[PDB]
Amino acid sequence: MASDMEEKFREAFILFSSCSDHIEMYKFFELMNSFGIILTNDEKAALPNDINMDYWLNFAKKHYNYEQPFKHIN
Repeated sequence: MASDMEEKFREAFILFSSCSDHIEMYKFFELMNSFGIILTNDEKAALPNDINMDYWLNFAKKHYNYEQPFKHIN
């Protein structure tokens, strides 16, 4: 379920941010490739300059892991 998956996102978030509920923007993209979530140019332009746990969870809800299963040659 989403909440159970949310727990994993939260734990990873804390690992990357090391502390607080906010993640550095440079440390943010590496957080997502770890789950297989890719950020498009349009989305990067749309994300708030300060990202917290909730935004990560929700953004992760949206991508989940179905962007393109077995995405090859890219």
